[PDB]
Amino acid sequence: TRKLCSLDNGDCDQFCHEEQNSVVCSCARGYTLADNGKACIPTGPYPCGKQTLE
Amino acid sequence: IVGGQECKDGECPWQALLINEENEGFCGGTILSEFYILTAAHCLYQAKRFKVRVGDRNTEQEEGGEAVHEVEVVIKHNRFTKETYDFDIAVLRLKTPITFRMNVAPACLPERDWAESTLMTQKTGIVSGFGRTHEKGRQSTRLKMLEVPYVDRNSCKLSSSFIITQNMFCAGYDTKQEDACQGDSGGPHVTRFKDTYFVTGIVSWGEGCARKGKYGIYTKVTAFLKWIDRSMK
Ligand SMILES: [Ca+2]
Ligand SMILES: [Ca+2]
Repeated sequence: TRKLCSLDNGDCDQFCHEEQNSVVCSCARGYTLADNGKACIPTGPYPCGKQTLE
Repeated sequence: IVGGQECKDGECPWQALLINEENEGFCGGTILSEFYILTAAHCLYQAKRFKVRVGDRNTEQEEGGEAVHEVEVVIKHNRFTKETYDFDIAVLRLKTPITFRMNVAPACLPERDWAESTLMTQKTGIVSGFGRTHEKGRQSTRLKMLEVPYVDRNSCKLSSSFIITQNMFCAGYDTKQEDACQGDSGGPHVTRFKDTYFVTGIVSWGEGCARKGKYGIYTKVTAFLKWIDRSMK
């Protein structure tokens, strides 16, 4: 019975954690968690993990 | 890389190339930040002294956008063993910082548990390199990428003449003629998630290149995240 981080990464853009019995999302270095607390927004250009092209 | 496709403009920006005194590529690497390149420990025996090239796609010409950097510090894992290939991982601190731009940018480091639960359970990752184009061939002048399925741990110990440690993982194809190869070593294995690429492995070894019933063996990056962190300070 797929829950929290196990269900579609818990809606997180990047790292998900089941903390208590709810999903806590977080982001690699060079990103900040958006206001919704799920999306990861780059704080600079040349964030990690992106092809230099879009 | 054997098979695979060219990295097109902007697609493999985390690739570094280690180059020897003759300015010839002998091993690959992954950009982690403006100062630090990840590679295989076994690559540091393939030349007396070396530099790091980034932003290169075609080693024959000079696109512009390419930069050599000199290494300031080599951190080789304390346990590396030439003989088992276990702990095949090293970090290089550059004397001067990498200037990110088109074709030059870091791959992200994942968190351990998330990486192992989500990234390594995807179907495929992407490995990339200037390495040889067949077992008996010459090194590639174009930078190449190849999508490689994760291989089940068991199968892959079953396939292997040598021990597969918990620091290693298998990826590639049983019979399809696609694989990393000599020269690709130390290079990136990255796994895409939504639209972000995370480092997951380091091209370490294989028995030949693209042999039937054999896979590519990668260093398991998730086993060394804390160590990579320490190394980077
Ligand atoms: Ca070039
Ligand atoms: Ca094979």
